[PDB]
Amino acid sequence: PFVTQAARVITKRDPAQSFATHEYGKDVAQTVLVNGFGAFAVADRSREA
Amino acid sequence: MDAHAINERYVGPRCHRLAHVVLPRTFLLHHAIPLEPEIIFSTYTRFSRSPGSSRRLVVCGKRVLPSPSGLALSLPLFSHDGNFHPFDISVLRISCPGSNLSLTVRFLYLSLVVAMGAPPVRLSFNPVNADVPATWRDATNVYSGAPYYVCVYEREDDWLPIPLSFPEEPVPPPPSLVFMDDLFINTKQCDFVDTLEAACRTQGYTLRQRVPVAIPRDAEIADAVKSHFLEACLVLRGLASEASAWIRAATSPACWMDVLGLWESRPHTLGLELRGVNCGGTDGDWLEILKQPDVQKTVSGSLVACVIVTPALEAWLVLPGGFAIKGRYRASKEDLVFIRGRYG
Repeated sequence: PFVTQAARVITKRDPAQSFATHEYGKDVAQTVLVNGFGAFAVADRSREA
Repeated sequence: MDAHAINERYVGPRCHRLAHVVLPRTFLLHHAIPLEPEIIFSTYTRFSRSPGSSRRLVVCGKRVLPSPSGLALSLPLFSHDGNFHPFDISVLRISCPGSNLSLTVRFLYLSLVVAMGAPPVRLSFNPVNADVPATWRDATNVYSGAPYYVCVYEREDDWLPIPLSFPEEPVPPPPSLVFMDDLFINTKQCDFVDTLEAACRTQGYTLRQRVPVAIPRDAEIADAVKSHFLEACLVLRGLASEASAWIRAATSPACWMDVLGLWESRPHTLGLELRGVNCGGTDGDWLEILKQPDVQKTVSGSLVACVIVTPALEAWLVLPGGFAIKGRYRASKEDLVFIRGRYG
């Protein structure tokens, strides 16, 4: 794949929770890092690599 | 889907053709339309190459609960002398009766006209019905880039397409005739800033106090207030909006105020009315300005400049620190007929 892209997912809330002050407060979001991965701390001996 | 068939009996005859339009949520999230049943819609169209105004009409709109889903409306189309114009904006104005909410939604006819293209005596009884089927045809708004649906209901009709009368030479380019409003207001704003920069040259590139507000003693603060004037000149030039303060002052029959969001930390609120304050320029009248809750935070706080416009089209740029510069919007008599027709 190409360079890892960030696609943000904005969905409507569940109809139990559809009450808010402003209009964007009915929608709650999430970021999905596409084609990347999660990782621990890299060793300091190969930080240059 | 009831609001289409209601409008054909009450808005329907008062027009020439209707533009049945259903707005999806992707359009509603962009223009931020909070769907309550209290909403009163109002529609009017802005003509081109003619004296531009049509009358205002109230159109009923209902939420459609689920094949699309969203707000359902009906837009009026006006045919002066037997034909449509292609570059002719239909403006939808959305407002609540009680609260502070005014939204302008703008449509173009070529996105709509193309989208329509494929013994006791008897008393009649004709109720409103959703019996007529719908044909869903796609579209995109030119101004925002959010898709909206158009219904085509079944009824010298099939023989002819919908009449259009394209403009004639010499003609400005249609990227400049579509945005007739945003190139008119932008040149008025760019000529407003040039009065402010000319007012510094006559004073010797200075900023004089007008509002008595004490300043804490630091040299970096005196450099910071100068940075609020240059940032406000990047904003007033870049701003070209339909509902600015001086436009409400030109179509007023009272000082008209709009604060600004400097360095993009705030969204702009435009057209705030100063009720009961007469901007005469005397030192008695600035105290009535200081009783406003906005002007206290534009001066004591930071990152917000403020523009106060008189009904004589003379305007001051209030900076934090109490500094102010008198400027003037220049509107000719030919320009006021252009503004009071389309906007007011």
